[PDB]
Amino acid sequence: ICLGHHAVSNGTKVNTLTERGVEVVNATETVERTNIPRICSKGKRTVDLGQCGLLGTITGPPQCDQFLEFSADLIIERREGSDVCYPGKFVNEEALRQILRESGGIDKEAMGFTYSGIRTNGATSACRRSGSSFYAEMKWLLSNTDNAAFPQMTKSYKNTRKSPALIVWGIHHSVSTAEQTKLYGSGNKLVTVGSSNYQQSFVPSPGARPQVNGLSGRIDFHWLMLNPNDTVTFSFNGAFIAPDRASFLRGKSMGIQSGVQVDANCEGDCYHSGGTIISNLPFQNIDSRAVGKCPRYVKQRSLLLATGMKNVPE
Amino acid sequence: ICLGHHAVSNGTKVNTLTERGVEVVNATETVERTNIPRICSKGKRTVDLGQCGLLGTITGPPQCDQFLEFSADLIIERREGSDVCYPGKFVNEEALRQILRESGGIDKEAMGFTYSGIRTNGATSACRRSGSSFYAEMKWLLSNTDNAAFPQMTKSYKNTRKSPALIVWGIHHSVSTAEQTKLYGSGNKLVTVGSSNYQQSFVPSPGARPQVNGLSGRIDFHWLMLNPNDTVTFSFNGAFIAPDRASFLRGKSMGIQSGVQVDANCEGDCYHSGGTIISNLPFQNIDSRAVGKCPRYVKQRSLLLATGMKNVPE
Amino acid sequence: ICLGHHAVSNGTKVNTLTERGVEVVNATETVERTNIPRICSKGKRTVDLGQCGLLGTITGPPQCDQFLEFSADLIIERREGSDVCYPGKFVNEEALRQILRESGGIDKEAMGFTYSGIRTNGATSACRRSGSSFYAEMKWLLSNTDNAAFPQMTKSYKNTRKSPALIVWGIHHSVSTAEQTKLYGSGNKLVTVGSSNYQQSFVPSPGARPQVNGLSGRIDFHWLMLNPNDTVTFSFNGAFIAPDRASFLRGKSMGIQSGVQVDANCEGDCYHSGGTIISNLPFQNIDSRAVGKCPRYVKQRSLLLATGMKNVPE
Amino acid sequence: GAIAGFIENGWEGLIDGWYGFRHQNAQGEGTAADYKSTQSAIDQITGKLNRLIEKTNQQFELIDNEFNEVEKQIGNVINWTRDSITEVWSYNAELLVAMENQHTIDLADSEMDKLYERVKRQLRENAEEDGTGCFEIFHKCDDDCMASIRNNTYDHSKYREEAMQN
Amino acid sequence: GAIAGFIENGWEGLIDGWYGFRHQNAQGEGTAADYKSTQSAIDQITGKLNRLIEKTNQQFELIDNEFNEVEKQIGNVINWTRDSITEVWSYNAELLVAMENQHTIDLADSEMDKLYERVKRQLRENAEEDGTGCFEIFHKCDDDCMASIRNNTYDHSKYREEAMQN
Amino acid sequence: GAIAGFIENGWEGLIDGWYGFRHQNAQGEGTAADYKSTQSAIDQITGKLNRLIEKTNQQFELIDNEFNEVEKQIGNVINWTRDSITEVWSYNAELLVAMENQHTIDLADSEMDKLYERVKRQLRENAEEDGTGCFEIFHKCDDDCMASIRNNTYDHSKYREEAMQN
Ligand SMILES: CC(=O)N[C@H]1[C@H](O[C@@H]2[C@@H](O)[C@H](O)O[C@H](CO)[C@@H]2O)O[C@H](CO)[C@@H](O[C@@H]2O[C@H](CO)[C@H](O)[C@H](O[C@]3(C(=O)O)C[C@H](O)[C@@H](NC(C)=O)[C@H]([C@H](O)[C@H](O)CO)O3)[C@H]2O)[C@@H]1O
Ligand SMILES: CC(=O)N[C@H]1[C@H](O[C@@H]2[C@@H](O)[C@H](O)O[C@H](CO)[C@@H]2O)O[C@H](CO)[C@@H](O[C@@H]2O[C@H](CO)[C@H](O)[C@H](O[C@]3(C(=O)O)C[C@H](O)[C@@H](NC(C)=O)[C@H]([C@H](O)[C@H](O)CO)O3)[C@H]2O)[C@@H]1O
Ligand SMILES: CC(=O)N[C@H]1[C@H](O[C@@H]2[C@@H](O)[C@H](O)O[C@H](CO)[C@@H]2O)O[C@H](CO)[C@@H](O[C@@H]2O[C@H](CO)[C@H](O)[C@H](O[C@]3(C(=O)O)C[C@H](O)[C@@H](NC(C)=O)[C@H]([C@H](O)[C@H](O)CO)O3)[C@H]2O)[C@@H]1O
Ligand SMILES: *[C@@H]1O[C@H](CO)[C@@H](O)[C@H](O)[C@H]1NC(C)=O
Ligand SMILES: *[C@@H]1O[C@H](CO)[C@@H](O)[C@H](O)[C@H]1NC(C)=O
Ligand SMILES: *[C@@H]1O[C@H](CO)[C@@H](O)[C@H](O)[C@H]1NC(C)=O
Ligand SMILES: *[C@@H]1O[C@H](CO)[C@@H](O)[C@H](O)[C@H]1NC(C)=O
Ligand SMILES: *[C@@H]1O[C@H](CO)[C@@H](O)[C@H](O)[C@H]1NC(C)=O
Ligand SMILES: *[C@@H]1O[C@H](CO)[C@@H](O)[C@H](O)[C@H]1NC(C)=O
Ligand SMILES: *[C@@H]1O[C@H](CO)[C@@H](O)[C@H](O)[C@H]1NC(C)=O
Ligand SMILES: *[C@@H]1O[C@H](CO)[C@@H](O)[C@H](O)[C@H]1NC(C)=O
Ligand SMILES: *[C@@H]1O[C@H](CO)[C@@H](O)[C@H](O)[C@H]1NC(C)=O
Repeated sequence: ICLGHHAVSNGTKVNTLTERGVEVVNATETVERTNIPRICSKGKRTVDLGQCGLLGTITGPPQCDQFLEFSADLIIERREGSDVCYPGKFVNEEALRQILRESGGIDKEAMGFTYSGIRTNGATSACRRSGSSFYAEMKWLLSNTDNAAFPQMTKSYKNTRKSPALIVWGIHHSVSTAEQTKLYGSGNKLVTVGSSNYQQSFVPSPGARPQVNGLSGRIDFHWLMLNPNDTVTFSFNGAFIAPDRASFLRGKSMGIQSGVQVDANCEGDCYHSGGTIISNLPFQNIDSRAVGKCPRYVKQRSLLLATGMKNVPE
Repeated sequence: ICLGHHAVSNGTKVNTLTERGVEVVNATETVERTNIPRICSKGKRTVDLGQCGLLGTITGPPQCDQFLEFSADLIIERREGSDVCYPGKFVNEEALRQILRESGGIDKEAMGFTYSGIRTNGATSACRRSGSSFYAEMKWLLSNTDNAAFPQMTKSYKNTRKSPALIVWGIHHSVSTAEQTKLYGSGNKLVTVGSSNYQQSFVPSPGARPQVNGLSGRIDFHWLMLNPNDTVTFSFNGAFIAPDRASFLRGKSMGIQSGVQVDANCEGDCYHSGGTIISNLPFQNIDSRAVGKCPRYVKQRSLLLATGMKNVPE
Repeated sequence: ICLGHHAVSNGTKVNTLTERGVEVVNATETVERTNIPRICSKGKRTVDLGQCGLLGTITGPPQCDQFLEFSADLIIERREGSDVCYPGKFVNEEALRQILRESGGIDKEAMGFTYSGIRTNGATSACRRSGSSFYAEMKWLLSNTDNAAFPQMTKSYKNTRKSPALIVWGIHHSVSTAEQTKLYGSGNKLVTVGSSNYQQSFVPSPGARPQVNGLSGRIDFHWLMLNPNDTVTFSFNGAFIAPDRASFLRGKSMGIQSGVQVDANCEGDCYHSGGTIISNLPFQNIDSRAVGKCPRYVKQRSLLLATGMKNVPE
Repeated sequence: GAIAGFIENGWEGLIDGWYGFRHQNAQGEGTAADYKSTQSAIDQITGKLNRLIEKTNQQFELIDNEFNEVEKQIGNVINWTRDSITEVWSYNAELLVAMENQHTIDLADSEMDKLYERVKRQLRENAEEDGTGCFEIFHKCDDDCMASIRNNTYDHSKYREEAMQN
Repeated sequence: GAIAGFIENGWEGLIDGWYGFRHQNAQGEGTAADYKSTQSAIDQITGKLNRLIEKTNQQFELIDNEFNEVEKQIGNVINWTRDSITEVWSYNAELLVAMENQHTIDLADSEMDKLYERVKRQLRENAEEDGTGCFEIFHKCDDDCMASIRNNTYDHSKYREEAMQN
Repeated sequence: GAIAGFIENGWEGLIDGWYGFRHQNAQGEGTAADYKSTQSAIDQITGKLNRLIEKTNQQFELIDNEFNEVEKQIGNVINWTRDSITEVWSYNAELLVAMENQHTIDLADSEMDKLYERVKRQLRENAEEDGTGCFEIFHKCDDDCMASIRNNTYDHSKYREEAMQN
């Protein structure tokens, strides 16, 4: 009586510690290459920011009117998104994004700032609503008349909640020194900001910038996290974009950047801009910057795992 | 004659390349879970900073009077520690901490700055000693009289030693523009600082901050490492907290943050805030931020290593 | 008939999963220790910067006259190299270096800035050519006469190319407030800079610095990458070192820092300051900061791989 | 051990299992399959897959921005780090599979040798090793006696007397 | 090889060593232990522990602050890095132990098979393989002859003549 | 399996190959070498070297500066990272070699055992196992009959009749 093992006509070459291209009876892939070109979001509270930039949700340009108090497990940023209406940018912008991506969304709260001896309804054609408007969560403070001076004001806000308060403000940089005085009067303008953890100061800087959205002026946005029971104080004399409301983080979420469509028919936990990596495999060769819960990125296209003996034909 | 192997009634399940929960005769743990809730410091020159903040050892608030020239192998920071008496903070504070944690302690040296045409004994109730005092290693320079002007002064210090000199100074931010002139006179105040490697400048910024230690003013601390034979120069006209002494690093040390007590009865090289990890094991699941010489942090609670054959009972 | 295996008198001890110092018939080294003390550059377009600092290639001090438009696969920085003639430094200097190290070299282009109502031929004895000169790619703009005022000027440059334009400018910090007015007149001097991606501002800061190259003044260099079709605008009123030409990256290269000589007789892809690591081995114990395409750095001096059976002598 | 060694090839006809018996006697030729040897090898390969097909519960998020680039210096540190980790995982992956494949092959070779030497001991001097994985019978076993070998009931004494003579 | 295969179970009575002999003859029943087989397996397991229980001389210090948080951007890069390294070591650890356990088991199985086949060759045709790890004697060995087997002195010829007949 | 076990030592005289035969008969003493066993072991060790002597195409560049130090905070994160990766590769390297060496040794031991048991089956009852890797002949083989064993042509029946008697 003779015994032996099974074999096939066409086996699969795999690699071993000692051989390259040794044929086995059966093998299975270990590196994921199959991408689904959609954001698989089944069962997740998803917010597609679209034209609203993430930072815009805090300040409130017209594109973000529907996102002022969003709530999500999954936040999607889009290339077409803008944080701004009146040309400007955020100092420490990427830190703030990473904070907001995992915030679970934001909850707004009035800071109760009232004013006397100035204006507060400053607007622009860069922020279109009914007509010329401004950042919905901000207030553009000028001097009362077409010139005049700006009273050295002092505003404070105490965080009365058990969560850190995201505070944001703006420094306005006029096109000219003339424009700066036409708005807030002449002289050295100074904005000072401090908490029980923060310590900084700001000065405007009028000058000609290139035109963006039709305007050659810029607004400098700044932010800080105000701890519970801690107070922030704004000392200013012009060129100051005041916060109207503060922001609080709702909970927990994951934020991605993507160009593909949302799909509530598929579930996924590993995302990249080109879609969702749905896989049980330990490794992937699709995108090294995939985020969420993913197989490890490896540079190899393929790595076959033997699921059978060495294939030895007649 | 029949031969065989040994076996036991109750074995230990372990994991293999092919099986999960296979029972072997004997096994041993590979991941450390046992923490000792004390800072094991036997045979080490230890400094428990207590209420003195690490950065405070350079400037000298009252809490750090006993630590102005400390010498250590092991430095312990405490939560109750403060770097400050008069409210303020350090620019690039964490870099300086990491430097000081491994400094082996500091050695102070007079910089020999003398003055003419100003005051130098500025104090405050935030720095309590005999009465109102100041930072022991610093000097609060005002104008001679309750108002008056501040002469455009120039002070230089050359590092005469073979080691880099830690230089530190302060910018005082008054509560009001009025307070700023009451101290150093009116006009634009400017502090410029440069070496053969450094290049920066500073301006005060008066304004109302919230009250800390009873005061609404702040002091901005700045620092630089002065190379051997290189000279640093201070150009100033007010709002300037001058260094009285420079600092030199003693040698080598390790710095930790902790809330547990020192114990000179046990020896350890792996520390975390909750104590000392004493172990021979290659891995640990106690604290991923443990520092010193430690087993690798792994996320698994337990990983049993077979020290015996497969256990096969009757 | 008896069978067996081969053996030798003197074997090689190696390590296994279970034994340390087990002798095998033959073994081979796995960790590279052999360094060649030259920069192996056979077949590579190499630029040895020598006394020219890398950042100097953009601004043009006399040491970099021969490197204003270099083209390379391999860039070598030298310790003796300086980016500067008139004492000063670059803000964000190391980022710019890393950019330039892989730039493949630079291509210059006139920005076409013309002037009226000022001077433009400012020089110094720190920049020696025919006599007192300046940075070849920069222009030192003063006021027309030995005093006088500086007209609030506005210069713009649009990047007309498909590649990002490296723009660089300088802020001059005079020795005294007197010197600052002697050059650009009295009053607050302001330089503002913006693009469709950039947003910043600059002010001079006169004061006494220590003497470098004989001078106590400093020039602050700043830079930005101007995207294709995007425009940068300079708003200034003095203390401004204007760019004459912009820079464009040629392609791709690798940059190293080294103290050893170039050798076109040997080929290498793994470099460090002490030479070239030529090896097929998977690991190396020569330099952990070796760059290029290298074996992995390991801390072990030696790790012998068995290439033969266990050696069992009589 | 055995495998592609003294067994020069495998049986493409054996489609009922991994390991099987092929006999020849008076009643003709037949081929079966050993379930317990096949299942043991299969369950072990299965054990590898369950352990390698694995899910991480560790979430990672963006520290990078592909719409608006982060500052170069921090950008370069990030890429440098990401690439370093890529090298490590690419290495781990390649080694893991190569190591696992070496063991899978040897394991399947082992299970064959374990089956063979068990049949050799299942009988006695009632048979001798041909050398190529075959067992020459010196008492002419029939299709019922063959089944006794397959389901492990062949008596190593109740054919001895006869087989000893031959 | 052998182990939980043709040896259906182990002896909970054998407390003197890992591997041992259990005989039966005219003088009764007895059980001993083989030192050289036990010690070889033990010394090898010991060799694994000494190599795994290992000390790093690489010191790491804080780049983080749990009293006063560092800036978010650098904070996020640090955590991202730390977590990545955690994943690597968690992986390394799990694989190491699983790999080491597989080899430890096979090694202990190997040392048994090495002992068995050495006894089988220590005699000759003076005995035959029962199949379950037992050796049937055809010359009735006594407690002195058994000791000759245990301490490796049994003569594969000075019992042959007698045993051949049976 | 075999190796430094029942073969107490190796032959420093065998310089023609890794494995060889050493016989003694009427015509004297001789020693040869088995090419197919030697080449199989050699080709496998070679396969390990080709896979380990490996080239990365991943380029890394400076994120550090040894002429002018980068800022301390980012400097410390870089060193912390570099050191962490160093620990990983130092670990990987040490484990790789130790793992590979264990397998190399066992592989060379295996190829010997595969050769031995193939000769044992190349004959029949025409020879018996001495125990120390030697085969005692009971039909006195000569230098031509020995070559028949070496180049694998020895007949396991055309010496049987004679050898059975002895
Ligand atoms: C079309 C254009 O380029 N012209 C802009 C002009 O530049 C001049 C050039 O046209 C000319 O060829 O060359 C000149 C030099 O030789 C100049 O460079 O500059 C003016 C301002 O000096 C620009 O006017 C702006 O036009 C905007 C539309 O594009 C808009 O109408 C601006 O009005 C606003 C605004 O809507 O935002 C009007 C607001 O009511 C007012 N709000 C408040 C609270 O003050 C704002 C506000 O003053 C600014 O936004 C703050 O900087 O002004 C108008 O400024 C022209 O675009
Ligand atoms: C108790 C309190 O809140 N009052 C502070 C006051 O704020 C006003 C409010 O009380 C009031 O309800 O509302 C007002 C507006 O409507 C104000 O907000 O502001 C004053 C100063 O303007 C504070 O006085 C300080 O009190 C300190 C004790 O808490 C202390 O007495 C300060 O004196 C010092 C000092 O000790 O540090 C006195 C020093 O001799 C002097 N040294 C030098 C070298 O000049 C310093 C120094 O001038 C400052 O530290 C620098 O900023 O002043 C006193 O300033 C009051 O707390
Ligand atoms: C040798 C030395 O230390 N003296 C420098 C002097 O400091 C004084 C000390 O000598 C004295 O012991 O103590 C005093 C206080 O009690 C002072 O500290 O300061 C003067 C300037 O105030 C320095 O003069 C410079 O000398 C340079 C040579 O080392 C050089 O001659 C400088 O002239 C330049 C230049 O060449 O760079 C001349 C240029 O034509 C001019 N170009 C333009 C476009 O303006 C520049 C330019 O003004 C500056 O470079 C900008 O800051 O000046 C001369 O300034 C002396 O070194
Ligand atoms: C081939 O391998 C895969 C691995 O899971 C398995 O699912 C499949 O059934 C195998 N094919 C055969 C012939 O069994
Ligand atoms: C803030 O102040 C209120 C005063 O009633 C107190 O109840 C609350 O606990 C405080 N929060 C903290 C944590 O300081
Ligand atoms: C169980 O394993 C550990 C591993 O070191 C060992 O110390 C202990 O002695 C073992 N127990 C027995 C039964 O030998
Ligand atoms: C500093 O200057 C003194 C002058 O005597 C010299 O001895 C010393 O070596 C110098 N140090 C360095 C390293 O420049
Ligand atoms: C020893 O090992 C190396 C590994 O490549 C090999 O090149 C050399 O030929 C070996 N020496 C012998 C004796 O074969
Ligand atoms: C820049 O403008 C020119 C106008 O002709 C156009 O051809 C070119 O494509 C533009 N570049 C980009 C990418 O905007
Ligand atoms: C970082 O790596 C990505 C690819 O993952 C590359 O596209 C990008 O250019 C790199 N960032 C920098 C600073 O160049
Ligand atoms: C970094 O990780 C720690 C846990 O190790 C976590 O507590 C902390 O919140 C993280 N830092 C940031 C930036 O959130
Ligand atoms: C970083 O590590 C290098 C050695 O690789 C060391 O020389 C240097 O001092 C370290 N940098 C810092 C911040 O100390």
